[PDB]
Amino acid sequence: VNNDTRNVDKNNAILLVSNSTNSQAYVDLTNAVSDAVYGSTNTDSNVNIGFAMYFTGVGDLAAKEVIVMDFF
Amino acid sequence: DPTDEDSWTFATNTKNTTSSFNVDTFYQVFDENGASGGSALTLRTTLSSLMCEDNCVLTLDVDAQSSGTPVVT
Repeated sequence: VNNDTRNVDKNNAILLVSNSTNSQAYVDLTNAVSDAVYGSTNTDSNVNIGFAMYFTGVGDLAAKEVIVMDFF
Repeated sequence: DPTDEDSWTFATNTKNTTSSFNVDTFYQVFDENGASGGSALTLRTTLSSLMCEDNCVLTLDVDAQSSGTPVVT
């Protein structure tokens, strides 16, 4: 959905990586991410989590693609 | 180059945390005799496609303890 469409959630985006030139990276998350994780007063079980991707130069997709991104 | 000496100019500063800066390798920036050997061009976005199994990048960290006194200049 979009902000201009619905206003159910006050905030729904937490940026982690912005225009990194390396597809392989093991970066230390800033304190802002940790604060935003606990920054909502709503019930934690009543809110789902989603992961977003934005990239360029990917105008070709193979039969199989692999995505590996975990939390430490 | 099999006939002449090859000069490679690097960017080894690992702690330069500027977002727009990235460790890169350059070919024939300076002529083998010390003169200018041509312009410097990016290769880091290429070294994966040139069979470099982690053997084409040099990274330097002058102070491993960040004591404010760089060991190597």
